[PDB]
Amino acid sequence: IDSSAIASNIQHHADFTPLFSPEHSSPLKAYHATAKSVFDSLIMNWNATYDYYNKVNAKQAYYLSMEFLQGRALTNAIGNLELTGQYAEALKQLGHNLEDVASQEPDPALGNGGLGRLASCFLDSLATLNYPAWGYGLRYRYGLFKQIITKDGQEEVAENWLEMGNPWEIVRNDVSYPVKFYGKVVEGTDGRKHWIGGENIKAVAHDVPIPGYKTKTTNNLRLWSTTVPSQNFDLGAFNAGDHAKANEAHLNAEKICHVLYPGDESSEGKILRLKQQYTLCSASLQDIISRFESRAGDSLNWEDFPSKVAVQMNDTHPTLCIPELMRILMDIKGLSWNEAWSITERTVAYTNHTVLPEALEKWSLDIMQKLLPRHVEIIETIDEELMNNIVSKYGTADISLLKQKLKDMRILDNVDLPASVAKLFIKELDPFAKYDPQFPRVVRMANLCVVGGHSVNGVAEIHSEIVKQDVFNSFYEMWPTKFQNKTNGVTPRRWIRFCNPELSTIISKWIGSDDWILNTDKLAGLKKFADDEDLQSEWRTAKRNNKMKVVSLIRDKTGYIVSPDAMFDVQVKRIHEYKRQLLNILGIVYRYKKMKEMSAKDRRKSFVPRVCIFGGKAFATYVQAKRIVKFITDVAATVNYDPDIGDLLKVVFVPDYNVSVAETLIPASELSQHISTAGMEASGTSNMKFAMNGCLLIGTLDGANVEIREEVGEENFFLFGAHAPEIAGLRQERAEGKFVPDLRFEEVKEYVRSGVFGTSNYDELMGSLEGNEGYGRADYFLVGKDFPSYIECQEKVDEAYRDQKLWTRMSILNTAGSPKFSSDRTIHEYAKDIWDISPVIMP
Amino acid sequence: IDSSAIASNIQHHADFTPLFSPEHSSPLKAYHATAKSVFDSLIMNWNATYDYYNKVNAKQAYYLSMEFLQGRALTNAIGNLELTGQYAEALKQLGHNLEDVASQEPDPALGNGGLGRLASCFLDSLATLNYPAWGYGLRYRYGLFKQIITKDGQEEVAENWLEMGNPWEIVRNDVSYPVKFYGKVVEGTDGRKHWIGGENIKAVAHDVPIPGYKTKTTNNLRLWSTTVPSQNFDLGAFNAGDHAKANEAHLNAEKICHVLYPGDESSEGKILRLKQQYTLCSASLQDIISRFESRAGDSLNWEDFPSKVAVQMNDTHPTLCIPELMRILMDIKGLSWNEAWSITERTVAYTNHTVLPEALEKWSLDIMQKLLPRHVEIIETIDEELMNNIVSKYGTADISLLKQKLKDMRILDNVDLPASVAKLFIKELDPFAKYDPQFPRVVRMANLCVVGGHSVNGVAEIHSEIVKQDVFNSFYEMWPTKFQNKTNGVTPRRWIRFCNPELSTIISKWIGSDDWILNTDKLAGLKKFADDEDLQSEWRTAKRNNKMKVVSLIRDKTGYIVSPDAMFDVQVKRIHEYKRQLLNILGIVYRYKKMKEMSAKDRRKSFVPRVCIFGGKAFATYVQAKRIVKFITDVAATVNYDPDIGDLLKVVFVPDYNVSVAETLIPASELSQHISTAGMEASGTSNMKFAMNGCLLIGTLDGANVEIREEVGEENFFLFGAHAPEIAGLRQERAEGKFVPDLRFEEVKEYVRSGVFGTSNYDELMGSLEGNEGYGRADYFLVGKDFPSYIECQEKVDEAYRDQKLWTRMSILNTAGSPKFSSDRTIHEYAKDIWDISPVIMP
Ligand SMILES: C[C@H]1O[C@H](O[C@H]2[C@H](O)[C@@H](O)[C@@H](O[C@H]3[C@H](O)[C@@H](O)[C@@H](O)O[C@@H]3CO)O[C@@H]2CO)[C@H](O)[C@@H](O)[C@@H]1N[C@H]1C=C(CO)[C@@H](O)[C@H](O)[C@H]1O
Ligand SMILES: C[C@H]1O[C@H](O[C@H]2[C@H](O)[C@@H](O)[C@@H](O[C@H]3[C@H](O)[C@@H](O)[C@@H](O)O[C@@H]3CO)O[C@@H]2CO)[C@H](O)[C@@H](O)[C@@H]1N[C@H]1C=C(CO)[C@@H](O)[C@H](O)[C@H]1O
Ligand SMILES: *Cc1c(COP(=O)(O)O)cnc(C)c1O
Ligand SMILES: *Cc1c(COP(=O)(O)O)cnc(C)c1O
Ligand SMILES: OC[C@H]1O[C@H](O)[C@H](O)[C@@H](O)[C@@H]1O
Ligand SMILES: OC[C@H]1O[C@H](O)[C@H](O)[C@@H](O)[C@@H]1O
Repeated sequence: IDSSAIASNIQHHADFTPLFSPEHSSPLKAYHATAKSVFDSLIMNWNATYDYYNKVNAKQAYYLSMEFLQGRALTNAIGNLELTGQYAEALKQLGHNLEDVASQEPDPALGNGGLGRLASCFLDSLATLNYPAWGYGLRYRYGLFKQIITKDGQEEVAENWLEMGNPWEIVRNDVSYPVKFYGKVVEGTDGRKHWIGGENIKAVAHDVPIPGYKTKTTNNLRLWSTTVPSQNFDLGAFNAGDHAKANEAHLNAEKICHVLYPGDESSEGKILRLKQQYTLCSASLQDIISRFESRAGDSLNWEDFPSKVAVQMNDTHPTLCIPELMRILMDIKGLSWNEAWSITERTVAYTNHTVLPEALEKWSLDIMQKLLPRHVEIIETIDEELMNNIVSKYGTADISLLKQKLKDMRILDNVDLPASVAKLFIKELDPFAKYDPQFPRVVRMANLCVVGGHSVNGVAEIHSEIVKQDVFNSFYEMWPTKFQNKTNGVTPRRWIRFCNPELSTIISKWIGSDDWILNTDKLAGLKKFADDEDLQSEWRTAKRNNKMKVVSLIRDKTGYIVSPDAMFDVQVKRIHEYKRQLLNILGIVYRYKKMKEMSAKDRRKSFVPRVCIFGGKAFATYVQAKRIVKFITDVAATVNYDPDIGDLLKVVFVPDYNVSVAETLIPASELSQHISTAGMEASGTSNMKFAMNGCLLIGTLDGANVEIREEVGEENFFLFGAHAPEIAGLRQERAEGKFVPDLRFEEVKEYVRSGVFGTSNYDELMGSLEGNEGYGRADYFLVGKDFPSYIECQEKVDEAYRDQKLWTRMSILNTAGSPKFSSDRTIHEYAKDIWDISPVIMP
Repeated sequence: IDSSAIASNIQHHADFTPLFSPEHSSPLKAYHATAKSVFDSLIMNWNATYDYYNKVNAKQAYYLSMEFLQGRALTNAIGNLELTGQYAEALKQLGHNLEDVASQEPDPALGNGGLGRLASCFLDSLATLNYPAWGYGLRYRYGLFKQIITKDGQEEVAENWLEMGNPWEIVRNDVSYPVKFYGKVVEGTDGRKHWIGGENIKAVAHDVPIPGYKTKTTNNLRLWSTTVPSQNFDLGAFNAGDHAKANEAHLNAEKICHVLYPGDESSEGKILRLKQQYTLCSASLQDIISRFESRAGDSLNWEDFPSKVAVQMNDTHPTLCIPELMRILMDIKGLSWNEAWSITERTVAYTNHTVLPEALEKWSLDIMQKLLPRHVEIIETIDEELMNNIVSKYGTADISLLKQKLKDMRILDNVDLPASVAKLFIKELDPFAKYDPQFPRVVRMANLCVVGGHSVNGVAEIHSEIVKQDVFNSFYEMWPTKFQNKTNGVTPRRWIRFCNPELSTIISKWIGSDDWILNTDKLAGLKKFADDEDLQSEWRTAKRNNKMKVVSLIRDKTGYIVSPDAMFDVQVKRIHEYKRQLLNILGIVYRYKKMKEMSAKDRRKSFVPRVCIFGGKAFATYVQAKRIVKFITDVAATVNYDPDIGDLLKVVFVPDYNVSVAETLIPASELSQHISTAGMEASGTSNMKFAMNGCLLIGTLDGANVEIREEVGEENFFLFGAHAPEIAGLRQERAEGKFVPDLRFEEVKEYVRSGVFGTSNYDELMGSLEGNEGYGRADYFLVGKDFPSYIECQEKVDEAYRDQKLWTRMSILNTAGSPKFSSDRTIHEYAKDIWDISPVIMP
């Protein structure tokens, strides 16, 4: 397969699967054609993988998530096929430039943050390692939002990634499943339950092939798009004039796939958010059930189901899988409860990504009882069993103990106990065993996940322990063997090899192969070359060359002009008080103030030149987070155009941060910040990406930083701030008026309140770092406390950067210490210790 | 190009431009693949035709219509490419059957009745004869409606023809034009008018290639699909919960293409109906303007516009082209009024399809003034000129004369006259020259078409004369050279060659070539063979063989079982009191009654066995038309299951009549009915289709029947009923109580009122044939008057059918007399006498 033939197939797709006029000439047009030419390879390989999986009928794993941050497919598809050189030349022939063409591809708006990017990285590694595994998701039209930066801060625009269609998917019109909303349950002649009536939609399959690296294995991401058949369009309504009414039925179905994480401060938003989940679970399980059946054929035994199927619920969003699977087995296939439940408990597993026990999904029983009444019946039964198992394992004898065990583990909170358990609380019945209308009737989804899965895991050593000790303690006591750890990882193909080709050449030279891309353990061979002068020279050149593409990005996106000969200091993550963008910007503001009260000779002596880059999206409704992006932009306007500063310091907020932005930013980064309040982050995947590219980390002892620090070495990581255990106490200390801040912290607050950063003044923002008690005040995320520790830790970063021998030594040790954080070994662990699947290699 | 290669390309499209799972196996799946394989040929040819038209820059013709009844594309594409034999074999290889595959294609819901089917036939003939010509239309999603027959009569279901996408179109993403609604006009610095504000949508192009027969020429049907850019989606509205509000902007744009002829008894339906038209006109003219400019390049002279462009407004729906063209020339290109108007008058032309002067499109000025204010300004100016030209040509001297000329020709009725004309009516001003609020302010679109076009034509000799004498008399007096005739035609490739292959073989044998398909004049060589016994034998066999496919259709669609050894008597057209389905069914009911009051020996002696087939759609809101389909179905239920009748008589209502149904029905038809009240039909295209297939016509002296009768011979056409001139008098005779019906007509009415046809009784329906005066009563369409003439004319049809020598003799003379009714010569006439275009043959 040479470049001359690819050039023909690109031309062919431009003209014979066309989207534009023939005489029209666009980089974009070249993209859709090039996309389709690569896609031909994925189809061949996808069909081969599909067909051979059916033959072998091995256990298949299924990863359900509400997010898939897929990113641009072109550069990684071509890379994994190893046609990256020849496609480039094929495009020269046609008067195009691969890099330039690739940058016309829009980012699929199928995800948002870590949850989704993990999932996507997991799909790459599953394919690359020949594991039989699909992802199931939903096909979002507008996604979360396209972020634009005005002079008012952030604004939100709905995404346009499907406007011309997605070349990377295949519609499967034969694959349509019915999904039902509302309705009621009745008991038919045959003793069996039947869910009738309500509202009915159809989920249709849109497949996105996932090609593996140096393998024919091409796995799949099956994406549901909701609709209703044209016949549900009401002509009477339309011809009468009421055009919205005529379209109402279609809107109801279609809106399930409109927006990611739709705002739920309205009963109609909660119902939609809930329909999104049930749709994903139901459609996906119906499809999985169908595959099991067609493969098993005549010799069909449902006891084989969990040895042929593994479902993985990513976070609590897919919880409904549990009762839904029970629904189909009993109501549709005619299994008994115990036979169905045994299969369910062994099929399903749960991964938790939160460290806080009050960030776990809860739903009003009333809302759920209305929308999915059959599922509540089933949940009710599950909760009754759960409680009879707690009864067996503890009490009658000690009741107040039993009382505590039952609160912790119940799925339905503030509900009348079943007559069985209720007995044990008579005096008549204790207040505890009755519904109290003063509070809502709530369904706790995390608890239902733990009850329903055979395995529960966290995403970092520290976090998986918090999960056992704080979050699900009484459950761990009951079922200790459930609980596991699976530290996250990221694919080295997207996050080193293809986003950082310059570094990748350097790596393969000195290690003596490019095999590290696949077997990333062989990066450790770099430890010994850390001090070698020549390596250091190539390594600094590369970093510098990668920074020049960011100069183009900043120039292009913001308008600001920045020099690549500064430290590229990057904080890039969702805007939140707890992630503490505010801590970083206030630290920059401190250095700015010092520069201004210092002679132009001394400014150079005291501070290394920096380009401090922020990025990320603020939840639209989050007032304070949006004020924070506003504030940062204002600092940039003031700092960047100040004659006294020049190129000594620039502050930039890159808009619309996404996979494509990260791909340019990350390889160019020298310092990255991961400074969340200690014990608030569960893992963090960007941490791992940065280190792989030789970027140094400044951060707290929190999440993935803790293990990253172990692997790369404590000497090569800038640590600061309060540790997780110290936190609760520092806050209680604050509440009783005992916290007195550093004078330098009050200095900055007053210097911000001075009005130096525009007409905004921000007395309100600084007000969130003051007082001793109250929502949104009282410095809950310890910005003032960690401040002195932090700015002093930044002085150590300056002083290390002064010795580019030391800096680059540490840079190389970070790449050399990254092997542990490859999603490849994360997948192995999942495959071996949870799903119990094996790889399937086609001959 | 042999069948072995086509079989590969079909397989290729199934697997490499897929719509289904790979293991899935469907006739439907085979269709989408086969469609795409043929399409490869159309693309090649379309691009060649497109490119060569640009080189030659000849005058191009443009046919605007709100309807295109395209029909299934597969059988006609393959036919026109002459790959019809090899595609059939290519499909045998893959385990499929072309006929069976073809029948999986859905009918595009892009039209409805004659207006649209004419347009489509016109596009075939334009391509076949190498004329440079496009069609411009709109891309309807749900169309008019899918008709289903229940036991309640007709019901309407929205169509599903786009549910899996149209394989026969190409989206042209670079071709998008902005269209504006509401807004206001202001005069900018540069003396020029500027239309600002309002609502803005975009029309995107979806091209449908039109391949010609035995030519590479592939012309185009450009179809506009309305939308707005994703950014107009309101996330704030969506996240707040108001999901319809968030989607409102998209609904407004998208609904313009939802339904054909949306119900307009509501101000919101009228506004939509009006937006549909403006969108079609604006988008299309902007595109035409763009093509003229790019071709002309540097040497650009707008005086050349009408020698390089011809627009044809089909009916009054595209009238807005006139002021829209004026808008762009003056406001956008900077032409003066006279320079713009001269170009407009010579570019545009109008075809009229109505015989009634009160069936001509009128719009409220207020509604138009709100939606398109700039166009009303322009119309106002046009009407003022028009009136100053009437002033020149008539009056001041005779004023009451002038008064009459001004009523007849005004575009804006019930509006204050311009100060110029108003002068002439002082006493102060005459009531006539003032707005009278007692009546609406109306814009008469037909008059604006006549003022704005260089040519005005009817669609039949008789009708084109009515147009000159009754409808536009004062205009004919003023501009006699405007007025023309262009008798309709239908393509012989779709309506003989491809729908009736059995007859087509017979034709080519005896004429000694298949060249008649193209040069249809050579059907006249059949006159001499009309009596030859052998021809007659093959000819009757064919007709009989074609009737057996209708037996399958009836069995399949209705459930009824019918014998092909009866007379296939077909009335197939839109359900309307004026088309008089009621006259036909009451005539059948008369024969049924006679059969029942007659011995089983005599039933055979008196009547020939028949299968009487009805078809067509009733306007949903038309109460009486819907009662008529109901009544017919009830007669069928009673007649078809009556032991006394057996196979002597069957009545069938075939549901969902469309192009595909006509293609099976027409070639099987022996008698077809065209019995509209005399002088109510302008032409009729199905008339011409039937005769071409050797079907005999029973009809009134009305529309296309008059010329069909001339061509095939009066001896070979069953004529009955009152002539057009007699009508007005018969109605006035009715109003003054002088009409006394035939006793046999009162007999049937009472026999229907008897309750013999179910629990419905229909006293209401028969009530519409009674009284002397009043809306919906008084037998306005002369059913009772023409009845005796009609049933006696059916006795003559029976007696002719008895002698199958005579019947088949006349059948052959009908085919032999059809040459005049080929759309080919219709097109030549349009090309030569109106558009002034020439054919363009690529070397
Ligand atoms: C989810 C939420 O977490 C954080 O909220 C915490 C408050 O900051 C604390 O003050 C504390 O609340 C305590 C009361 O102040 C105290 O008087 C007593 O009644 O106990 C309360 C215990 O809750 O604890 C809160 C939660 O643990 C954080 O401040 C806040 O930003 C977080 N919510 C944001 C997230 C979203 C969604 O992305 C937005 O919708 C919210 O508006 C944001 O505020
Ligand atoms: C368009 C309409 O045409 C026909 O209507 C005619 C009436 O049948 C006549 O009675 C006559 O109306 C006259 C009054 O009865 C008389 O008292 C005097 O005031 O003069 C009147 C003059 O109009 O003339 C009418 C029009 O020339 C026909 O009966 C009717 O079916 C036709 N409309 C149908 C079409 C559609 C759209 O497809 C439906 O919306 C209507 O409901 C149908 O009725
Ligand atoms: C990797 C990645 C993230 C996750 O970063 P965290 O440190 O987990 O916040 C978010 N967004 C994008 C675009 C990414 O590539
Ligand atoms: C030709 C045709 C018509 C037009 O028939 P009229 O005699 O003009 O009513 C209507 N519908 C279909 C499907 C046709 O093919
Ligand atoms: O922000 C911390 C992130 O850590 C990891 O990426 C988790 O997988 C994700 O759920 C979480 O959001
Ligand atoms: O029904 C009579 C028909 O005659 C012809 O087909 C005309 O083109 C069409 O406008 C009209 O509807």
